[PDB]
Amino acid sequence: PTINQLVRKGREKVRKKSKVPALKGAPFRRGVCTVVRTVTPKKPNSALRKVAKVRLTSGYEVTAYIPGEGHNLQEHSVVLIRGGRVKDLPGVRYHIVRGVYDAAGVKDRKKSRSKYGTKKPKEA
Amino acid sequence: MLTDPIADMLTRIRNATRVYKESTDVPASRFKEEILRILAREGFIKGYERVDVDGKPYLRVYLKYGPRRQGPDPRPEQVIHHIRRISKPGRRVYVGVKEIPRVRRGLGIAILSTSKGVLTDREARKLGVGGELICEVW
RNA sequence: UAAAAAUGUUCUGGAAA
RNA sequence: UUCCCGGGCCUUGUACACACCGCCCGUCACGCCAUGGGAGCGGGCUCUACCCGAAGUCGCCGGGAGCCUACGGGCAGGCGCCGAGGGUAGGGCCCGUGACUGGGGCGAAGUCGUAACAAGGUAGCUGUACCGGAAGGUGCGGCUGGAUCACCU
RNA sequence: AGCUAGUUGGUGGGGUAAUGGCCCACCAAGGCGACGACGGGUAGCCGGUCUGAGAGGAUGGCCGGCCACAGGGGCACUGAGACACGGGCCCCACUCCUACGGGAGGCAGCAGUUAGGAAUCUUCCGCAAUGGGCGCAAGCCUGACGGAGCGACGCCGCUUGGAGGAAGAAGCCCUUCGGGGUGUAAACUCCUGAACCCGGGACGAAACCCCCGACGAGGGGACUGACGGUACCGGGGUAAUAGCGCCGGCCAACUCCGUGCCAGCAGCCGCGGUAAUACGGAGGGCGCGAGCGUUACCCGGAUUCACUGGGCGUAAAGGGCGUGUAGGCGGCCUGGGGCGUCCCAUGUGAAAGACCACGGCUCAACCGUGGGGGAGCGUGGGAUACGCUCAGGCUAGACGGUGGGAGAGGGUGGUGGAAUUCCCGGAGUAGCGGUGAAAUGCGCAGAUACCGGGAGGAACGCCGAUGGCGAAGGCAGCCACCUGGUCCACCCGUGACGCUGAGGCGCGAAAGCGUGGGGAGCAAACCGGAUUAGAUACCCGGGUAGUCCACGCCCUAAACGAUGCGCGCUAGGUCUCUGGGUCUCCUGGGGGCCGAAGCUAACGCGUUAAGCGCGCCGCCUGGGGAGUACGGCCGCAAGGC
Repeated sequence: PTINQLVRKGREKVRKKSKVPALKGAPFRRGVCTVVRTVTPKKPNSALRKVAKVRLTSGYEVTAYIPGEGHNLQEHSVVLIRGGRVKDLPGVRYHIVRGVYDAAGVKDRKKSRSKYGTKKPKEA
Repeated sequence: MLTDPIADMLTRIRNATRVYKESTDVPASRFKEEILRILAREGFIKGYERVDVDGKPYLRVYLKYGPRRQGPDPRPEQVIHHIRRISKPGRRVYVGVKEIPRVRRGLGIAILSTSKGVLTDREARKLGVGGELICEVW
């Protein structure tokens, strides 16, 4: 563009879109599950991913994913939602923080327990 | 109607050296002589001279090159490797003596117009003056 | 430049290398 | 040696490369998500007009009617302008909603055909126009990002 | 996208500390806006802070400056100052008392509660210090402030031990069952001694005040410590915490078992379907450590909005084309001005922060002292190359003159022949037509084929193209009139009059729309016949709109060179159209092909640039969603922008 055109119109700034609204700026957000189901993954994959549709405090109702093997959540359990989408589950854009509120930790978890809200076990 | 007499001249010089011509003509204008006079003093050209092309006043620039080379493509290297117009009429450029650029870490010359005449970066620097930044050459 | 010539459909999802 | 089957060499087109037993288009059916329209309803903000109009400052008056007086005055009082706020009516912007409805994205193995990619078996694409389950067909015009031999420059 | 009545100006008043339509009479019609008024959304601004090579981008918490507010809203009083946070009046909402007529309050002060939230502290001690108000002073008040408390929330420092100690215990893990690994690790032996224990124990505090001297200068004296019996020093003194992430690639780190597209992992590519360094455990390893990971947001990387520092022939990207408004840009010589620009001096640029040097807490973090930068902007003085401006001059750009040229450029009116169809008249008879093959269809009510005549509509064969004209769309028989563009020669005139161009205006194939006319051929739709699994197609027979004209609309396209306009510069070869020549060939304008240099991802482009430069405009910013929706403007509609 000629300088005269830049003077007249100038460059336009980016303006990035939040990959995680519904959180409304917070790191996490609380919510209540209105349905804890089991969805089938995207294409290359096959499985029964455990996901729950959560009614957020921030006035949003979205579906989040339940990490780890086996959970204890049922309709009406209160959970703490967190950034993080799951590639297979289309529409699933947030994870459930394990080990906060009604979301128990992952029983018998020995590695990276911090990520699955499970306490360091006593040495037998 | 030549929107920019100077850039034109810089380009004539450029387009010519690129085909290894011996000399090139250019419409004459005092301010232009100043530029050439500098490229002359600085060694980029062999020199200029006022000539006459079919009734009108032109300047004839004598181009300079290096020696023929070995291998494929013996074409000699240019003395005027680069010669770009800095300030254009589309957007002028002026610099304070403290903002005068250094062309090619020294092996390059910058030409500027000042109240004290058309001088090189080096001179202007040793004169405490700034001005319009005509072009840079190396 | 000018330029004729064929009735007849379709092959599940991943992965080869 | 035209044709059918398999195969050599060159060339041509290609959206194929799991390499035509390839690729791939659109409707229909099911699920999810977001979104437009929709009798309209519920809000938020905001503009106009008019009605009632607190406190208060500022103008009258202060008299058939008080209190003070440093007796030219002053205070309390009464009238008015303005005025927060309500109120009635009608606009403007925005948001949320609404039976029903349009199309859209996405979703391991659904139904129908086969439009396109190789004169893809009617060269293709294209503006428009009419038509048809659907891809699309046809009309008019346009483009080459299409066209063997010969053959003309 | 238009906004404005106290609106814009004036005159005289009111008002104020003071200017002012701040307010009020009266008069005038103005004021503002694409240089973005008005409106909507969001937001306290700055010093600074984070990031960044920088230019930038993001941000505005703590500290410092300014502004604004004190439950919501209005108002005035007192006063040097407030239209006043712990003053007042009034209305409102809500909280509480009431003897029901009126009363009381406002933590966005300190601390604490509750609600909301992912989440953010003690109803601490002291006025000892600094600072403030009042007081002659003594001194009083001070939730400012100085401190302590709680929270790994952050940064800095410290500890969980040090030296010995096996061709190397056990246990666990692998294993080519020899052995390898954890591993000097442990044990064990010496050694130091975080904590804790006893003892001593601050700096911060010297002035107000008293005394000699004048209650001045100067000298002397006394009181005063919240933190705290804390820091710190001395002596004594026990081996005294370790976790979190990760190990398919990017990215440092691999093996066994379990699992079998399950369970699960996943920042991106992707792992898992019975030999998984990718899931889960284990052994092992790597990284970091009182922390380590996760999520969220900002800068970076992202020259991925490109000023520095990008692009548009085919990748996303040249507007369908003109004409032109604002705007941007501007050939050669000379002089005045000195606005831009540049230089010197000077004022400002608070402090803190940042940087640098040196110090103080044992270091560091913190912290003090000093030092050096600095654009901007004000002022005075100066320069004049370039830009600008004024003036004079110039002819190389551009325009005009005169004489010529080519052309399907445009508009209007005429008019010519070939052919198709229908009609009339001849003549003639059994089929014609159509296809891959046929059938529908036309025909013995006389078709097809043939001759003559007529009517009517549309398009113009050969010439004819590697052609020409036009800004584009586009233009083709011939003739006449009306009219545009353009090229050459002579170099005659003017004297920079130029280039581009957001909007605006005009033009704009085909299809389509309106009124009227016209209708031969062709032909969407439509009807038949075939074909086929079907056949709303392709092939065949029919056929309406339409195709044609007038006037008015519509405004799209593969409106294409998918290549905006103008100017200068950078080998040639060859064919061709058109003009001039001292017409071997040269020179100007145009159309093609091949190719120097250069350019390009490549294909290719290459004096008809996609090369090298300058000016101006338009446009691009991953793929879908989608040229869709909503809004607006246009349109009769279809639709268009």
